[PDB]
Amino acid sequence: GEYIKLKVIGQDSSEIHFKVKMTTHLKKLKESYAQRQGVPMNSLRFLFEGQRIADNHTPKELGMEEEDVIEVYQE
Amino acid sequence: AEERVVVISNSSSRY
Ligand SMILES: [Zn+2]
Ligand SMILES: [Zn+2]
Ligand SMILES: [Zn+2]
Repeated sequence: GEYIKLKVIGQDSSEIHFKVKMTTHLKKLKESYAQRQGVPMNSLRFLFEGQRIADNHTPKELGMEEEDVIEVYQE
Repeated sequence: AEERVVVISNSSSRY
């Protein structure tokens, strides 16, 4: 499978793209971003189209596509 | 701000 490219947007409206494959557990994405923002992953909620992204959600389960957006808010 | 692309397993890759 190919990597798809998602855009993760933070509270400050800054921008980080992540590449994942369609069956990758998005907790790996959460961890990396939380680590890059210098905050505990559990202090954050990651939303796809307003819907909460579970640790074991995959882009396939959520119906994600290239250039889809993940929004990060405070928990 | 520069473009940032992180690969969750080279950021140009698609496989
Ligand atoms: Zn693209
Ligand atoms: Zn960009
Ligand atoms: Zn590879």
